[PDB]
Amino acid sequence: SMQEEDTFRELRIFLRNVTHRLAIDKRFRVFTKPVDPDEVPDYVTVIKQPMDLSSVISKIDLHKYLTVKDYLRDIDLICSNALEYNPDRDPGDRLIRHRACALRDTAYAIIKEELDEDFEQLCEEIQESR
Ligand SMILES: C[C@@H](CNC(=O)c1ccc2c(c1)NC(=O)CCS2)N1CCOCC1
Ligand SMILES: C[C@@H](CNC(=O)c1ccc2c(c1)NC(=O)CCS2)N1CCOCC1
Repeated sequence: SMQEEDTFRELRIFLRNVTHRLAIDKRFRVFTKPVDPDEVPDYVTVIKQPMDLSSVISKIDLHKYLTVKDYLRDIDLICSNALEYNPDRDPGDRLIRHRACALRDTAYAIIKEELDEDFEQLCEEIQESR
């Protein structure tokens, strides 16, 4: 319905705003764009589903997220990709893992404080009805 489309539009506005705040945080610069295969040629064979904050914006605009739960699956994917690709004790790996966990924790904290739980419940019930 039209009222439901208004709900999903508000969801998209909210998600663009959260995503922008993550993307401008200097800690998360490494997550802002797709990984370049020239810099790390082994990435596409290890990481089966690359994800990054620019791709998240593209998916918002393609209406791929109908709930914040589905949005957070892609944030979690950015983080789990980083943990999987950087598992070693080396400081370069440990820095990226720390940033990845900070990205996840920051996204979840913004949503816990700013997402109304009845709004999310409404999105989930619309999604379930289709
Ligand atoms: C400028 C682009 C492209 N850079 C890379 O994809 C990249 C991936 C892994 C490493 C490095 C660069 N750096 C190294 O020193 C080699 C070992 S780790 N970035 C992509 C992610 O977000 C935006 C910026
Ligand atoms: C080895 C680098 C630290 N690592 C990165 O800068 C980096 C950049 C982009 C990505 C990644 C790492 N890897 C990921 O998995 C996230 C998505 S791409 N150092 C930087 C300072 O000087 C020395 C070397």
